[PDB]
Amino acid sequence: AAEFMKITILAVGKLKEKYWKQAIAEYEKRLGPYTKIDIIEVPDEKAPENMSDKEIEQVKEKEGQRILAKIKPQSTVITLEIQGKMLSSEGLAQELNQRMTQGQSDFVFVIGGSNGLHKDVLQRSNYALSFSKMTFPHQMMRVVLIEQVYRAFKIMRGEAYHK
Amino acid sequence: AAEFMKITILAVGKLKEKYWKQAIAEYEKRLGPYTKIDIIEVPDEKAPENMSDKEIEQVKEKEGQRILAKIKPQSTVITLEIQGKMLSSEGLAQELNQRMTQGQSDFVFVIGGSNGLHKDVLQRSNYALSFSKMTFPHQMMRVVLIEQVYRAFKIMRGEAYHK
Ligand SMILES: C[S@@+](CC[C@H](N)C(=O)[O-])C[C@H]1O[C@@H](n2cnc3c(N)ncnc32)[C@H](O)[C@@H]1O
Ligand SMILES: C[S@@+](CC[C@H](N)C(=O)[O-])C[C@H]1O[C@@H](n2cnc3c(N)ncnc32)[C@H](O)[C@@H]1O
Repeated sequence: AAEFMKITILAVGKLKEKYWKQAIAEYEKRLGPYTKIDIIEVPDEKAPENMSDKEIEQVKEKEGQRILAKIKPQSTVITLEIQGKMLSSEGLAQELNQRMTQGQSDFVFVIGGSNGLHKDVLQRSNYALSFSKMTFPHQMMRVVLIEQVYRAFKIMRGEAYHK
Repeated sequence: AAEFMKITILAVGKLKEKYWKQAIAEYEKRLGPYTKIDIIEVPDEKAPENMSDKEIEQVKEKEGQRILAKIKPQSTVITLEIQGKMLSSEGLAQELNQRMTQGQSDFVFVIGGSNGLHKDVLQRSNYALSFSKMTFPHQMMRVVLIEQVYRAFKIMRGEAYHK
């Protein structure tokens, strides 16, 4: 218990709108006293409309190589996958708290680019996490995720906010 | 087919952050050419932390009376409920398109305040829609919803955006 948790949001591409940036800064600020959190962005390939199957795969492969070069073998990797496992807000806090009680302290949340994640990234994942059956765009998704991490930490500390 | 669809987002409370306001204005602008959309806000009760069961109920009842006074008997009411039915993005477009083909053109999406929705509002609902098992705060939820309505209309028109 001599260590605070470490949360990394590892995402593909930069945010393009000032309002998403402002939302993320506010949740980073709110999460500051509870965990070290940092956001790491890696280059996104250009994503035209209707590319071939081949081209989609190559985009995911290039982005995947960048994502994997930023991940250490000992980190607990949680990949955001539409078709991953669904958890309630109390369920996400339970899963992180359980892993923390088990000694895990370095969590890396991974967000794919517009075409999703390469099989090698999905294979390295220690937990596939779905936020919904719906498809969220990657910029907004980053905000939704950090707000939910904020929520999970309030629940874990048993502090008011989740109504 | 002499009419465009009408989308109303009926929510409790005003937005407090300029960045959520900016996000909503951008999606309203993008949706403009495809549907009439408008956002109607009704007063939110104060929501302290840990109120009694009784007090929570009374908050939902007051907000519910305001919400129901803005709803017409012929509108198709879709209530956002964490425990409602889950749909994928293609599923939400299918449900709206199906209803439109059946003659429905006035859709009212309802977002509760921090404590959720009163039973009378939930009873008037023609469809309980869940966006996730997780709990989203009401301000962010409004953004997530309008982005998804934007997405459903692009899918329904068979126009690129959903990758
Ligand atoms: C536009 S989405 C991916 C669409 C792609 N067709 C797929 O099937 O993954 C971009 C990234 O955002 C994240 N994301 C979007 N919606 C999500 C959801 N409902 N649950 C978990 N992650 C989601 C995922 O990490 C995804 O790689
Ligand atoms: C903080 S939430 C409600 C929490 C309350 N304990 C409940 O059980 O409804 C405020 C409003 O946002 C909307 N909302 C939040 N998360 C949602 C989700 N995952 N799916 C559908 N609606 C949601 C709902 O309309 C809800 O009334």
